[PDB]
Amino acid sequence: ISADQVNQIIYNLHHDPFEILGCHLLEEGKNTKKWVVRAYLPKAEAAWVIRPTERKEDPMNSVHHPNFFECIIETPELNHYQLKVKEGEHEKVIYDPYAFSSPYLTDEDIYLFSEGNHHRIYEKLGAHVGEINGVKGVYFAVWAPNARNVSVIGDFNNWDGREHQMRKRNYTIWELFVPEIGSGTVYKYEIKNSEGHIYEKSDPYGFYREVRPNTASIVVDIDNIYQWHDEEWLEKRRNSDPLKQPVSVYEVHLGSWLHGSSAEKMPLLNGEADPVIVSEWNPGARFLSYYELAEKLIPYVKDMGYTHIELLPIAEHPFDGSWGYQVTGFYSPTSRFGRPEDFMYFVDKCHENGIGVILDWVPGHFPKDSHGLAYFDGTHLYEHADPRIGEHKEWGTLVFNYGRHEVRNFLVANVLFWFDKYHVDGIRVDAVASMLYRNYLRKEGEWIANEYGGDEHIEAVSFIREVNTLLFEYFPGILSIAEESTEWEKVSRPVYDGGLGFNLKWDMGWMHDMLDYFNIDPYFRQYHQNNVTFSMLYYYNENFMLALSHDEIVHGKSNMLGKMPGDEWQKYANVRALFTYMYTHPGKKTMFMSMEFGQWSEWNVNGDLEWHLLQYEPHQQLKQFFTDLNALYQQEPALYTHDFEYHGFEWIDCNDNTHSVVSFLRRSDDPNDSLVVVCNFTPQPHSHYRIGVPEAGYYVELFNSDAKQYGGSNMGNLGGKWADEWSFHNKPYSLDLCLPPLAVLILKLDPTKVP
Ligand SMILES: OC[C@H]1O[C@H](O[C@H]2[C@H](O)[C@@H](O)[C@@H](O[C@H]3[C@H](O)[C@@H](O)[C@@H](O[C@H]4[C@H](O)[C@@H](O)[C@@H](O[C@H]5[C@H](O)[C@@H](O)[C@@H](O[C@H]6[C@H](O)[C@@H](O)[C@@H](O[C@H]7[C@H](O)[C@@H](O)[C@@H](O)O[C@@H]7CO)O[C@@H]6CO)O[C@@H]5CO)O[C@@H]4CO)O[C@@H]3CO)O[C@@H]2CO)[C@H](O)[C@@H](O)[C@@H]1O
Ligand SMILES: OC[C@H]1O[C@H](O[C@H]2[C@H](O)[C@@H](O)[C@@H](O[C@H]3[C@H](O)[C@@H](O)[C@@H](O[C@H]4[C@H](O)[C@@H](O)[C@@H](O)O[C@@H]4CO)O[C@@H]3CO)O[C@@H]2CO)[C@H](O)[C@@H](O)[C@@H]1O
Ligand SMILES: OC[C@H]1O[C@H](O[C@H]2[C@H](O)[C@@H](O)[C@@H](O[C@H]3[C@H](O)[C@@H](O)[C@@H](O[C@H]4[C@H](O)[C@@H](O)[C@@H](O)O[C@@H]4CO)O[C@@H]3CO)O[C@@H]2CO)[C@H](O)[C@@H](O)[C@@H]1O
Ligand SMILES: OC[C@H]1O[C@H](O[C@H]2[C@H](O)[C@@H](O)[C@@H](O[C@H]3[C@H](O)[C@@H](O)[C@@H](O[C@H]4[C@H](O)[C@@H](O)[C@@H](O)O[C@@H]4CO)O[C@@H]3CO)O[C@@H]2CO)[C@H](O)[C@@H](O)[C@@H]1O
Ligand SMILES: OC[C@H]1O[C@H](O[C@H]2[C@H](O)[C@@H](O)[C@@H](O[C@H]3[C@H](O)[C@@H](O)[C@@H](O)O[C@@H]3CO)O[C@@H]2CO)[C@H](O)[C@@H](O)[C@@H]1O
Ligand SMILES: OC[C@H]1O[C@H](O[C@H]2[C@H](O)[C@@H](O)[C@@H](O[C@H]3[C@H](O)[C@@H](O)[C@@H](O)O[C@@H]3CO)O[C@@H]2CO)[C@H](O)[C@@H](O)[C@@H]1O
Ligand SMILES: [Mg+2]
Repeated sequence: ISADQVNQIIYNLHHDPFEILGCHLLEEGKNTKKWVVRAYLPKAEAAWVIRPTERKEDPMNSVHHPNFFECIIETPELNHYQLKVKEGEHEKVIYDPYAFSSPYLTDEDIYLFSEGNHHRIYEKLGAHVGEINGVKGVYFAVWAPNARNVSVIGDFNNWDGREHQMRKRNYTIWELFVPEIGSGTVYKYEIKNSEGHIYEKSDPYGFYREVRPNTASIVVDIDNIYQWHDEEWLEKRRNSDPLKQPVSVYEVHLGSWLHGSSAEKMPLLNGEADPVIVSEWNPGARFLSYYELAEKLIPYVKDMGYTHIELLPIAEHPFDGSWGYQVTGFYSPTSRFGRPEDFMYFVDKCHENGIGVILDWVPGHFPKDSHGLAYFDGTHLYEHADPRIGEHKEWGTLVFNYGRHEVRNFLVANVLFWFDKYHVDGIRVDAVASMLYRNYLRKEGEWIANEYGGDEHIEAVSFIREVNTLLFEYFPGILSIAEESTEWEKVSRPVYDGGLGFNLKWDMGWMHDMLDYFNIDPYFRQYHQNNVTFSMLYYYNENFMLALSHDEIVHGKSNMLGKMPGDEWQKYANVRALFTYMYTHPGKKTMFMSMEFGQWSEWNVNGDLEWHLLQYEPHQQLKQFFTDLNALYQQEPALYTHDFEYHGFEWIDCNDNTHSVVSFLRRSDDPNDSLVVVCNFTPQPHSHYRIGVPEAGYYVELFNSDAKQYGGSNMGNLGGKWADEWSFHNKPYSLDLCLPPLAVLILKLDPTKVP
């Protein structure tokens, strides 16, 4: 380009910067094409064009001005890129602000979508504020290839669509531009199918929705409602390996953590809305907004010391009792708790306080509700038409057709959507088996095999691989967590090694061993020592997340205290011993709200947590316990650097089943960070109990779950102990310990202590 064209951009004289900025074709070769990307990045010294799906990166060069950049790239198609922008010591990675010159669908958009490869389809499908023919308005577009007609109905035409009939393009997508309406417009699509029957649909790609049970979509100007402050958090995430960090997750259902009074409005970020009553049976209570949750949940979690919050599904969902797992509005955060900008604020505030956000994401099915995706255009559009692969009959839901390109694209782009517009740090996918198996909860004769005669749902496996491949490429450093309950291999290994591509998997076997173990009367635990140690046999086949989740404190399973045998003191002691063991055992950590303060009753999604219990000392002490355990977790590298390497763990001894005692080492990069952990899983203390240790010195008591400030009886080693030169458990040195009752000790050699 010429210096005069550059100067016209720099001094804001240019008539249309899209002519020059963004991506433009320079020429066609035989097998490839040559493109230029340009950007004006005031305050950037350097920049790069990332092609994350091709694994390439190209530097940009300054041209005529130090902040005007150009990059020439040869490739057949330049559809998927990002800009990396360096301003002083900081980098950010963004989509090109000049990627799309128009609000309407181009031929390229339609072609990529038809192939299932439009990573940003939600920039053009749904409803967006823009300008067409010189007039400001909203562009609507919806995929519905077998509809006979579609119209936009809404507040602006009194729900009569006759003069807002949409125009069909390439036999596949309906569009319409409506002048002079803007954000806040309430609308649906009125679809006529092949039979002539008329229905009303929420926008599949809608960005906001009325409060359940109403279902009209609402137009949002999603790039102009919130200003973020988390560049530094995002840069740090992109540059780190989250597998080598502490990850302690507080799992939360937003609708039932804490309620407010329905006698007042719900405050929002600079505004307010009517209260959303939690149910007709409990009309005095309302949900808290995302804004109120940012003000109360976030400091509560920060002060507990968790590194992440994991949310049960916040995509829009019509029925409270699904807990979120039956979604019909995939592209909108639930209006139960306010507006999209309120949830953006929530995320931004987590990031400011050093907390990541993991979303439960539900690509596995969707319910039949008629406002939603079902039978969308009068055909089996989103769901497979054959109920043997297209319905989960036991659940009453429909299963997406993962092999259909536009359906795959709906979901692939959806996962990217949450990382792009809402800045989240990970996803967790529930019930992955339900997607992977063609015979899932289906009896003989009621499913069919894949094309090779197997049970593998080939299209689902392929979809899942694509999700994880693209997620990590576009947003490196995130968490992608699977719960998969049948022994499928390599769930949390790279797609290039034959894996499904997650980086963490819930260790469901471990959860069952532990909760079955601690439920057994302590005298009988000697017959079940294997529960304590079995999971370390297959542990290195995946990267495990140790999760004690919501699903384990409902439906008559009891909350944590209630699972435990004995009197009140022993119930608390068992909870502390179990969780000290969970936090010292290899793997990342997840626990669910209410577990951290000893709620007696099961989680009940129609009320909120029993916060009044925190008036009383026992509950306060257990909460302090978790507060201190989380701090210890972040402070001791051997609890997190080598979770997934042999070096990070070794049993010292586990043959004392008779006393239900086990002991082990944790290690990190530095040998002086090594820990010794000793567990006593009966209420019988032991007085001069020897444990081998690998070196001489003074082993400081870092943590003792029987300390009185945790509710314990206060037995212990008085702060530490000198090792003896007394071979034991095949080790040259040994500690002669007091083992407190129903308790775990964590010890660390201080090699600078003087004898
Ligand atoms: O994560 C929470 C928290 O955990 C740790 O802190 C805990 C401790 O783990 C826990 O034991 C306790 O320690 C407090 C203690 O309560 C305070 O009284 C004080 O301890 C004093 C002690 O009072 C002084 O006497 C002095 O101790 C001498 C001791 O008098 C002397 O006899 C000898 O002891 C040896 C003893 O003779 C042996 O028989 C044996 O003793 C065993 C018994 O065999 C056993 O049957 C059972 O009853 O317990 C005895 C204790 O092991 O071995 C003894 C060697 O240990 O030598 C000692 C050497 O001093 O000194 C200390 C002053 O240090 O302070 C301690 C330390 O705080 O409560 C705390 C908190 O609840 C962790 O330290 C902390 O960081 C964490 O926050
Ligand atoms: O109006 C003229 C034509 O209309 C009719 O064809 C329709 C079908 O009824 C629609 O359902 C649709 O079909 C698309 C489909 O939507 C799309 O996903 C893609 O299908 C792929 C699939 O994703 C992939 O997994 C694999 O199985 O291959 C499939 C076939 O390519 O493409 C379909 C075909 O276009 O759209 C058309 C057009 O509206 C009518 O049946 C035609 O005979 C008629 O000419
Ligand atoms: O000198 C004090 C004693 O030190 C050691 O006693 C231990 C027990 O061995 C441990 O099991 C534990 O005791 C728990 C006990 O397991 C539990 O059931 C509960 O018992 C209380 C009960 O809550 C209370 O309401 C009332 O019934 O009295 C019971 C007191 O026994 O709580 C106990 C702890 O408070 O810890 C103690 C103290 O460390 C040692 O083994 C004893 O020989 C010694 O006497
Ligand atoms: O009470 C007086 C005695 O107390 C002390 O003995 C303790 C040990 O210090 C503890 O380590 C433990 O002993 C365990 C041992 O740790 C464990 O490995 C297992 O020992 C098996 C062994 O693994 C196996 O190879 C084989 O050789 O048999 C061993 C004996 O069965 O189980 C042991 C406990 O049964 O607990 C004892 C107390 O029971 C002190 O050291 C004693 O000298 C003292 O008399
Ligand atoms: O104050 C007027 C009115 O506002 C609210 O009703 C709105 C609905 O919540 C909203 O869904 C929409 O209803 C349309 C349906 O979505 C559509 O499928 C079809 O059946 O037409 C409806 C419009 O007639 O609009 C209504 C009206 O704004 C509030 O909930 C009402 O009770 C209230 O009276
Ligand atoms: O080096 C082999 C192995 O050593 C350690 O594994 C021990 C287990 O952790 C422990 O549970 C036990 O395994 C037995 C099971 O408990 C039982 O249910 C059944 O399947 O038999 C198992 C056969 O041993 O003992 C093993 C072997 O010591 C360590 O934890 C591993 O990481 C390590 O690879
Ligand atoms: Mg309540």
